[PDB]
Amino acid sequence: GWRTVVVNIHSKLSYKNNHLIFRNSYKTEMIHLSEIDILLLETTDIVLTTMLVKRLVDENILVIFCDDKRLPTAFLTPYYARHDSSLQIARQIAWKENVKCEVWTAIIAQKILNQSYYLGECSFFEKSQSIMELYHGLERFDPSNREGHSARIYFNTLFGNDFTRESDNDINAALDYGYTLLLSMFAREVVVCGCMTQIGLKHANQFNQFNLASDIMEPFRPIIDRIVYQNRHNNFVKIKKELFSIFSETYLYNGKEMYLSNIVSDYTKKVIKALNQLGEEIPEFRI
Amino acid sequence: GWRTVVVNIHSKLSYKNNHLIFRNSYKTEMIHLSEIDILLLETTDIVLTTMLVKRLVDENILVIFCDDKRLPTAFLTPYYARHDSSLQIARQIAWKENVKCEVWTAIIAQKILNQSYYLGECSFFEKSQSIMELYHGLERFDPSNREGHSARIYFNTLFGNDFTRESDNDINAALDYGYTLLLSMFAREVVVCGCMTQIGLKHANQFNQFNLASDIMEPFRPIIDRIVYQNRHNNFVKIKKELFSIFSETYLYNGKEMYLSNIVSDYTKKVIKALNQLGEEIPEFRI
Amino acid sequence: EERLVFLGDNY
Amino acid sequence: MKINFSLLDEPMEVNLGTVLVIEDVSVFAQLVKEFYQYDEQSNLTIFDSKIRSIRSSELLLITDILGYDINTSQVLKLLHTDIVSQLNDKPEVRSEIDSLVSLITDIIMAECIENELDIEYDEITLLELIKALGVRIETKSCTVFEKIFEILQIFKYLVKKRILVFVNSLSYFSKDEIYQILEYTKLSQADVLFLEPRQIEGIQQFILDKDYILMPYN
Amino acid sequence: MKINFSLLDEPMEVNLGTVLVIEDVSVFAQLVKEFYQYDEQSNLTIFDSKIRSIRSSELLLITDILGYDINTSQVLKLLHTDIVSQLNDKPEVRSEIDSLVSLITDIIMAECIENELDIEYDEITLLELIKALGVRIETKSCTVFEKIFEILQIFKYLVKKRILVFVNSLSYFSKDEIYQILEYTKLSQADVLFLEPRQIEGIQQFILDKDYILMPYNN
Ligand SMILES: [Ca+2]
Ligand SMILES: [Ca+2]
Repeated sequence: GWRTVVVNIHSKLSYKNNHLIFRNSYKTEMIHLSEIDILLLETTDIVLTTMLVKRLVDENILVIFCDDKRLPTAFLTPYYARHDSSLQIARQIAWKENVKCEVWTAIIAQKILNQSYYLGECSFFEKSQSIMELYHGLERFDPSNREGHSARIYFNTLFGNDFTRESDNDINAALDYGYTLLLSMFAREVVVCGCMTQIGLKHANQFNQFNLASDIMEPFRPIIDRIVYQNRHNNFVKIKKELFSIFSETYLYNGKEMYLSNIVSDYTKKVIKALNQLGEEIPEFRI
Repeated sequence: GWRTVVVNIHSKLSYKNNHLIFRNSYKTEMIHLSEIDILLLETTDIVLTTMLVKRLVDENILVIFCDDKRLPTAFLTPYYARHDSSLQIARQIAWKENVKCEVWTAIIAQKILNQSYYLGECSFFEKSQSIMELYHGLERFDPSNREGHSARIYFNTLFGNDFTRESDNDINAALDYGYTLLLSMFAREVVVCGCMTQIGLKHANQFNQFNLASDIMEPFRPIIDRIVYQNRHNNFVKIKKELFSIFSETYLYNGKEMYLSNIVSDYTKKVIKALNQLGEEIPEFRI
Repeated sequence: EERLVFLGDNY
Repeated sequence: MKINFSLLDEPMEVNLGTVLVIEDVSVFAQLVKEFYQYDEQSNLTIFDSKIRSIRSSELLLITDILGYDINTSQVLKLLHTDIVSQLNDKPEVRSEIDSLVSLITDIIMAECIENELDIEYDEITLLELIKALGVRIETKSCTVFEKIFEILQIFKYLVKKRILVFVNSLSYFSKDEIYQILEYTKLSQADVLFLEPRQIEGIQQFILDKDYILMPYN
Repeated sequence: MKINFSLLDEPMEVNLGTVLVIEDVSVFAQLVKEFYQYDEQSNLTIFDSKIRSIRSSELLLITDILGYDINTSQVLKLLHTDIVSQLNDKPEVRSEIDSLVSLITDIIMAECIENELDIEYDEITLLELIKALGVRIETKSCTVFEKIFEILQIFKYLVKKRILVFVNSLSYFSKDEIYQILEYTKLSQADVLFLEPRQIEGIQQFILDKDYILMPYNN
């Protein structure tokens, strides 16, 4: 699917003739399933049928369920996306710590390099030079924590020294919202690959289902940081709409200009292929 | 919670005053939220509300969705306050090879013993004595392949020497149908346990995605071959009608006479708990 | 040909 | 017969007696507005077993039970035509009626000839005799329970009306009277659909929640 | 405007809007049947301050809101007279309309003079212009709330109706719409009596318990 459908209004959803049926007292509209990529329910008054959920699982469409506050609550995870998952589990169990730490280190280097590119586009020479120094100083096992220092200096330089990631302000709320959406898309891509999402490539002690999808989604955070930095003065609703405009906007991949969903799918495919082939090629994404 | 709510009939679900409202054509039932533990939807005609999905996200209860084939397709994944089953899958990833070989050998011994006992009920002493000899001769790692040797004896005894599993006939299709229903029930039980069905007990073949449930349902397989042996002259439709009555029929568990669903549930629970606790007790089922 | 389809308030 | 609105996920079938409860006042008032405007508005649809849309002329919508007149020009026309057909099915009885009408016409014609003023007449017909007798359905109704029964009788007599709909008409009848109305509807085989703002206890009905989800009850 | 029945101990007064809730289905159906049959039955007695009993022709009974016909000859005639009075209250608009009508009458008069036959006419008035325009109320696209509001607006136009009564009409309207109906009824001064089986929350009403005890209720 190419289309992200967001339903914030109360209505009933059915599945008829390979077609999503939106039925509401004011009007009814039918949208084909093949064109639909992501389905987002932003309200608790929406009704759906289990048959349409089964058709969405067969169509491999990500379904997101939000709360009354409109923040995402729980997303649907299919058990078997493809038959290659059961064969990929043995490869994930056969993975090596050198390949995991190497791919994760290269991914963190791509994220820090993207932050230095964002500060370079923002015309900060000292900040991007320091973040570039931390990128050149990144090492295996991360003994210096140059990634966390790059994040602290990045947010502290962008939003001011008094700003922090632990604050309850709408800036951190929008950051966690964009990280939740990108984490949902990357997690759905990991479900398409079939590998276990709970197994991370960095720390084996930390146990989280979103760890792998976060490690894959680390390089794309600065794209959310840019719109969050531009819309920071706007209200949280307009910032959420601008965050929704990221799906409509296109970004330039090394090969050509593509949509965000295609870049995430191809990037995750190259990451899984690189993990199974033990680092044949590392995909690099630049702003 | 404790009770596991499963909906096998068409119905609608709502949430009112911390109370789950289940509404069916026959009667309406209201269940407290704290009493429910796991929620499973058997059919595609069930209707649910996103508000009850959000209350389930706050209640941590696991939501299981199934297709028309009754095989579990997708499950609800919350972004925070995850269920304990996701923490229980790590133990399934930690399952030792000795425990898997012990449980697999016990399962094969139970299936072969049930086949020889069924042949004794059919009053064939030589074939049942041979299958019993192969049961007493079964060993770890399966160098003798006494299971594949007892197969041809069991089928050749039941349907005759001319019959075989490779040939295309209504008997083979009926056997695959009964194995599909039992695979759906055992797969639903394994999905209720939370363990990944892609990881199998047999270490040789990872091809099938149901390998865990397919290995757990082996001891109950001959009960299908009995009705298939009695109805073998009937058409495949009548064989499907006869095999559809196994859900209504009651079978004798070691402890007490019970329905097939409760027996498969207790057997699956004992299998999972035995695998996590490294072989405390092995559930044994005899016809 | 719209990438983001919104059924609800148009914000 | 089935009724379909954009609020429901799938069209619900209405067979024999049916009780439909709408827990939303806006959806109930808008639904009644869609019932009176059904000819104008295409939102509310009705599909029979043949899956064919029916015109508003075939839908019988009755809100006030006591305010609905049983005697109408079309009802009296179809009744008089039915009695004329029944009298036409028997040649001997109609022949005797023609003989008696001929005798009365001869007597009145003789009395007209006895008068000094010229008189011109045409003839007397069986339809003019039925209309002169004032044949009509019984207008005596003691309570709304009997009036609704007469509405069900006239509805079952009318072939053109495929459905009868009552709006908030169940509030007048007691639970036992509702049971008698449902049993009489099942015995008469006619299709009756009721619309109530609130649910009724003790009877089977389709409850439409404010969430728009439809669920059966009893 | 007091109404009295055998169930009540004393006659209850109906001023502006009044919500009467009968919790007993038997007494409610019997009271409604006594409302339709009122001329025949002596049980239900409605009288004014003069104690004189009002005729059934003076009583206005309404059950179906959308089925009632709001357009009548007397209602449309009195409405056209009201519009003529509204146009007569403004001297400038009446002067302009008189000018335009004078021009049209001049044109038609010239066309009549051009004919060979001798033709005579009188005048083109404002009431004839409104009757030619076909001014009438539109109930076709109106919601039930706007229909009841238009009925409360045309109740002042009806001369013969002493009191308006609604049978179970409060179930369609939301609480806010009921507040608008009552607040408008207080301004219109008309006497409206609503009969509902169930009590409405948030509005003052007279409740009749299954014990046949009548009590005032604020909510
Ligand atoms: Ca004139
Ligand atoms: Ca005109």
